[PDB]
Amino acid sequence: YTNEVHAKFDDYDLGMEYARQHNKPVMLDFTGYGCVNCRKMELAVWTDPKVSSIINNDYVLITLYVDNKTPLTEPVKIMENGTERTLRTVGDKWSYLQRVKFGANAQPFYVLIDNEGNPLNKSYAYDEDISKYINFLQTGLENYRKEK
Amino acid sequence: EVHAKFDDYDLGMEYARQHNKPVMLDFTGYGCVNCRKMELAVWTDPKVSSIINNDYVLITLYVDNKTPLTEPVKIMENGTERTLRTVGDKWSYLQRVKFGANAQPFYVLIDNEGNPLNKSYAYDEDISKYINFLQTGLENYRKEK
Repeated sequence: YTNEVHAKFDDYDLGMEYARQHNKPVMLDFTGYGCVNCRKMELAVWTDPKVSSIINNDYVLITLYVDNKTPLTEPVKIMENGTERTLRTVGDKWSYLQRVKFGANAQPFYVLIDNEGNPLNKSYAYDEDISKYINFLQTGLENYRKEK
Repeated sequence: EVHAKFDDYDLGMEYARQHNKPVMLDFTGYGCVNCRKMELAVWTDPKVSSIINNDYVLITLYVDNKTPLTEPVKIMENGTERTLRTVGDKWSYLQRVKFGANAQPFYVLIDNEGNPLNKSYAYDEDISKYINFLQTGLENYRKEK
């Protein structure tokens, strides 16, 4: 018996498909290998037994590392206000999509979504308040359940 | 002639949403002879290539792509455990569970929410039928609108 959050997927498409088959909501965790505040969140909040259970049991966690160096199969040239940028790594890919889809470039950044990508709560960033985080998770969960 | 826009599903889908276009998924392979035959017999047609290049966002999903995933993924399927390790294993698997198909070439036309805009299309070298497939998908897209 050792209650700690287990990161399910790093891959968005496969995580979304698993969640869909298992009728679970998804938590997107935009994070970084060297992200100080992500790690502070992990140690101060994720280690709480109630938070850990909810994330492990009720959500499909997808950890999106914005500093992941894994090469993209081929590079992708994008236009972002207002010049060319070449996306080369998985990390570049996720930094870019966080900005264009959620209007944020910060980590930690948590987004609760349903199986069609609709947000289930407002986003949560860095805040070590355990009960506020629990409210954030339970609210998303109930908004998900109210879809069915 | 037909210029392949994206290999990456998520970035291709976001570009298509930003540009208000439907998406064509092309399940294919580097070593896929029937994919090459289909490209040579049908994509070389001026009207086909014009529709693909101007009206769709093409996403080429190579099922034999060896690029490693960030970390392997264990999957349960029908109903046995398998470990996916490369981008190609990912797209092979997703082709099966999402579209009920395991062969290439396989084409799916989808809207920006991922809803299919037509029956999918497999290997058939009929230019007219392929034009009809594309135009129908395009007509269906423009109707949600």
